[PDB]
Amino acid sequence: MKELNDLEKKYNAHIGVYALDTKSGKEVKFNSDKRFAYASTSHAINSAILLEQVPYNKLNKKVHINKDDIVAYSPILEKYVGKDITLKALIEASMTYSDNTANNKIIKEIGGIKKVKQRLKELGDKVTNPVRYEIELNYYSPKSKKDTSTPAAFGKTLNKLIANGKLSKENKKFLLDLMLNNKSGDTLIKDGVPKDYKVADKSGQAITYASRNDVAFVYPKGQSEPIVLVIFTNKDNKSDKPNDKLISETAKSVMKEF
Repeated sequence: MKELNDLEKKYNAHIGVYALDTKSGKEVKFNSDKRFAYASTSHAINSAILLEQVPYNKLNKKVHINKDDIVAYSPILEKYVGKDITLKALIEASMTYSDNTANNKIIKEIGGIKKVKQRLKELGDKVTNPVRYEIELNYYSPKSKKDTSTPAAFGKTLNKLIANGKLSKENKKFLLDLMLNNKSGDTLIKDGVPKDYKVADKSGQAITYASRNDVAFVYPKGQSEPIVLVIFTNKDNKSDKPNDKLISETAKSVMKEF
């Protein structure tokens, strides 16, 4: 982890890494028990929990969207005020466009923040701590645990929900294809891993402390089992700007371990 220490020194940043090859069980950890704001990488978790309870063939069920649901940065859902949207389109908006209104509506469908924390506990995750909806969950403070998790607890939860969970084959493919085709993560994990690798990711950026994250299921050439990879990073000052090359370079070093 001498390359990771050096990357912190090089980017003047803090890095939290958890990587699990689900084939061998091999793990690479660096500051894996340190808390970081997960930001919108949480959209992946909420989407998976809902998909555990709605069969693929029923993803056509619609939900009404009204003015009260709209929150900042909802490029798709702002067009749906007073209209109905299917659960499938909500999930696509939330993952592909990081639409915040879609994610909150998904949390509501699941039953609220309370029901999400319940399911995390059932999965054995007592670390991930959702308290707020979007976009307030992005107001991160080092002195608060609100909406934070550690790279290991978040990585183990993604593994249990998606890589080795109870989702059907269709739902799992559906979610993963959204993650594979998302362009917002191109400068992140996808930029650092080799060209033979498929990267299904969900990026995130909080409002404060240059909180820049990327979680992904990486598929090396020849392996069909994904390597779960969670990279959370932040800086020491509230208004610091993040450098994505930090995550691209982190993914590259970590991949050398597999």
